[PDB]
Amino acid sequence: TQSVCILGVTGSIGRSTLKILGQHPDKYSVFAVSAHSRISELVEICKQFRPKVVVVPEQKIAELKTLFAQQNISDIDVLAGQEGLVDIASHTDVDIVMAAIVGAAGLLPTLAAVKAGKRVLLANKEALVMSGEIMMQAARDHQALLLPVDSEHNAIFQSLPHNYLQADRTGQPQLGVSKILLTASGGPFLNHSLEQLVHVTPQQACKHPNWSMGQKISVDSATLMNKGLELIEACHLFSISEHFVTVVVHPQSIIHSMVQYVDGSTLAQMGNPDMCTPIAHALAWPERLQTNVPALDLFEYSQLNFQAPDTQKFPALNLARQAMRAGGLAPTILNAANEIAVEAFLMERIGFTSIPQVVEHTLEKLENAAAESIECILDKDKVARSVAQQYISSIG
Amino acid sequence: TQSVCILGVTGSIGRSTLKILGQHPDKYSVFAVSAHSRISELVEICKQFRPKVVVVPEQKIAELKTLFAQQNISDIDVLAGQEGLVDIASHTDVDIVMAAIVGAAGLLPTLAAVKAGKRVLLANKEALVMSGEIMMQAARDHQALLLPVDSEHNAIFQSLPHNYLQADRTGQPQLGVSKILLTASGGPFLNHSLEQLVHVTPQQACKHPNWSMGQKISVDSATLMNKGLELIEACHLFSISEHFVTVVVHPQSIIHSMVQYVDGSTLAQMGNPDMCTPIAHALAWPERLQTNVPALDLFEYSQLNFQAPDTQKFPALNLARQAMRAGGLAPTILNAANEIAVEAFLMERIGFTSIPQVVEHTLEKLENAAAESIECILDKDKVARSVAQQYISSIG
Ligand SMILES: NC(=O)C1=CN([C@@H]2O[C@H](COP(=O)(O)OP(=O)(O)OC[C@H]3O[C@@H](n4cnc5c(N)ncnc54)[C@H](OP(=O)(O)O)[C@@H]3O)[C@@H](O)[C@H]2O)C=CC1
Ligand SMILES: NC(=O)C1=CN([C@@H]2O[C@H](COP(=O)(O)OP(=O)(O)OC[C@H]3O[C@@H](n4cnc5c(N)ncnc54)[C@H](OP(=O)(O)O)[C@@H]3O)[C@@H](O)[C@H]2O)C=CC1
Ligand SMILES: CC(=O)N(O)CCCP(=O)(O)O
Ligand SMILES: CC(=O)N(O)CCCP(=O)(O)O
Ligand SMILES: [Mg+2]
Ligand SMILES: [Mg+2]
Repeated sequence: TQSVCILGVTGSIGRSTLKILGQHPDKYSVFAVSAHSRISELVEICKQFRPKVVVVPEQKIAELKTLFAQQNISDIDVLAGQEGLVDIASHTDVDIVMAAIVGAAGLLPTLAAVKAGKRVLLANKEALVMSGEIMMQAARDHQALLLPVDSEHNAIFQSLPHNYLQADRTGQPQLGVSKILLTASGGPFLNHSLEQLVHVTPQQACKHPNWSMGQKISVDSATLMNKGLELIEACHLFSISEHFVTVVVHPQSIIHSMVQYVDGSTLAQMGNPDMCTPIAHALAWPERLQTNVPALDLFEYSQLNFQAPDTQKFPALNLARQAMRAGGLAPTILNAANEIAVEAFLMERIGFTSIPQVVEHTLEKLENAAAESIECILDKDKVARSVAQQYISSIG
Repeated sequence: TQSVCILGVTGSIGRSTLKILGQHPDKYSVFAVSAHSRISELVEICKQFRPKVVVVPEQKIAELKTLFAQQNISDIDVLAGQEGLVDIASHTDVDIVMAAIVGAAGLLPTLAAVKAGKRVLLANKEALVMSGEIMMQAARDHQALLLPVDSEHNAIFQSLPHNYLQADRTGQPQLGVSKILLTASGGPFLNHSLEQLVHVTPQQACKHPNWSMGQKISVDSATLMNKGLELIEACHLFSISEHFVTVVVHPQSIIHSMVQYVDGSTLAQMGNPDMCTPIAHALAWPERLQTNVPALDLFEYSQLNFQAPDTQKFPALNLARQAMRAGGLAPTILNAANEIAVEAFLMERIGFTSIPQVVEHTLEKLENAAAESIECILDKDKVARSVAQQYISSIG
């Protein structure tokens, strides 16, 4: 029986993780948990799973303790902030860490888990997009089991030769691999015209037709910046250069991604769209874990389609590939700019079409440099956020 | 550099094997080869690949030597019959045996290769359908590397957990597997009406829309007895009971077959329809072998469809499942009946619709018994051939 620390338990990924862990209390206990604003959901979670430690930002500690007071919930240690996130992500008594915080805020805890040699289920893709080879080299230097939860990357992991982890990291495919096809749903506005793209509303962006998710990844999916981020993520996780990864639009989102081989083989992972599958896989790897996700029924889902992405209508993809080829702090700049642009759009301060625009501007305005350390990364991230906020405010 | 004995080199599989081996003369040399009627094609093959030994039936030896005389081809040992087939399939100097003979005639050589502990590339599916657990137990008892060449079974092999070979053979899936989906093109007459089914001609049966193959497997594909045989084959190769294998019609024949997992995962192998891919895989496993098969392009092959087989319109499928559940000598009876029924149809002695009919009759007429030995199997095969020939002759 292994202990789990869930970072961002109240979110979409956190809740799918809770489902799986609740089906297997004999294999997994919950030791630590973190939330950022959904405090009463967190209290109910605490009742059901009785963690030893919980974390919230400082400006919520009070509101949480008062709640714990009502339910007469005692015995739960309460820590605050990024510092509590790191402490629980690298805790002596934790065995597995689900990194399900959203965006850059998850970088320090996640990396911490990596440096403590935990089994790290990487859902927070932004952390890897920011830290790249630092996080990967740290996983290797501390024997951290860094397993992908992002559905495409889990699909690729499952479609690679089984010991691909221990292969020569050279940027070049290995062991017969020749290409990776990174599937994409194309977002809810795949077939929208530029006219309606210009006037998309937040509610529309957030309603994904296949996956029920948080707002940030919903928008990124509508915008195809999610797929840009996932291209960067795949390049780091599997240590491959970007021009070996090909994006494929697949509206049904039943095939999750593909690996192609030098003998003409293409291996795939597919299934009903339910993050519980890849969560269970990463959690139990190398063992398979029973879940309640129904078996894929191809008589009901009897058609699958594919097509090339429209990188003129969704320029975020070429921006991400850009950052990747540039390397260094380019993915960090991109990620920070996109974070505050998505934020500004969700707050109806900017139009949908403007989201990539601010990203591009930031990337053209702020200059790149080597990703030498986490300090440098956080620094460049702050500066990119500033540049992007300024550009925004100058367009209304 | 390893030596290869190709059984049935002149056929479709034999020629794809020749393509691959010709691209890699530094890794593979051809030591032995066999043909049954295409003698001058065989002589040209001998020129190009210079085997040490060739085999043909006795009633062709003369015709071959005369040919060798013309070209002044010497140094090639000539053996005759099933006995020469066994001798070359188990030869001290052979390392790999491609079992690409068609039908029951390939049983003794193939099994021989298995008993000599060679790496056996199993294309001749009839041999396994006949001999089942005898052949599998012999592969295990002699450490024969028995690798599937049949495209669906190669796809499944690639989609299983990687050490599935060493798992507990119990008829029950293992290591998280929950189902196998055995894809089927549905044949050229998938959407034909019973009226036109009744008057299908041999030329029509033989023209497969995806794969260029021999006549027997072409007919079996039109008839869906190929898929019956492949259900039996899968059950033996992966040691699973039949009710875990689900047939899926997939007209584009781009997905080759699938394995489903208890976490909701489905793993797949897909690619352009070219037997060179699975041949190369089985030949080089566990290493990947470069081939000239073009990479699968999902922008060109941009649609995939699936549907349930019509086992009322193609009753050969339920007949095969029948034989499998019955066990013992039931697959042998089925296979022999189908062999001479397909033969009679190709010789315009019977109508297409009659093919399964004779099979069924034979299975109802001849009684089952345990598959105790190869002797018993050959015996029951002869008796089934006799029963089927009699039934045929009694319908014109
Ligand atoms: N949801 C999905 O299906 C998929 C998501 N992912 C990745 O998983 C990560 C989270 O996904 P998702 O569940 O959709 O997002 P959510 O918004 O639903 O959840 C985010 C979680 O992080 C916490 N959080 C939010 N902001 C902060 C902050 N400054 N500091 C600390 N914690 C914070 C939230 O707490 P609270 O709820 O209390 O505000 C919440 O627990 C993301 O990186 C996403 O890209 C990957 C592929 C699939
Ligand atoms: N072709 C394909 O794409 C696929 C075929 N397979 C399997 O591979 C096997 C052969 O396939 P295929 O190439 O299509 O069939 P073919 O008819 O094209 O070739 C059969 C081979 O076996 C030889 N042969 C035929 N009859 C006899 C006999 N009594 N005794 C000894 N040898 C004989 C042929 O010699 P000759 O040419 O001189 O007459 C020929 O070399 C079959 O079991 C088939 O089911 C599996 C899946 C794909
Ligand atoms: C399930 C998953 O892994 N996602 O990243 C959700 C978005 C899928 P897409 O970006 O719309 O293809
Ligand atoms: C390529 C292969 O493995 N075959 O058995 C050919 C027939 C394919 P189907 O039986 O028509 O699906
Ligand atoms: Mg994803
Ligand atoms: Mg086949």
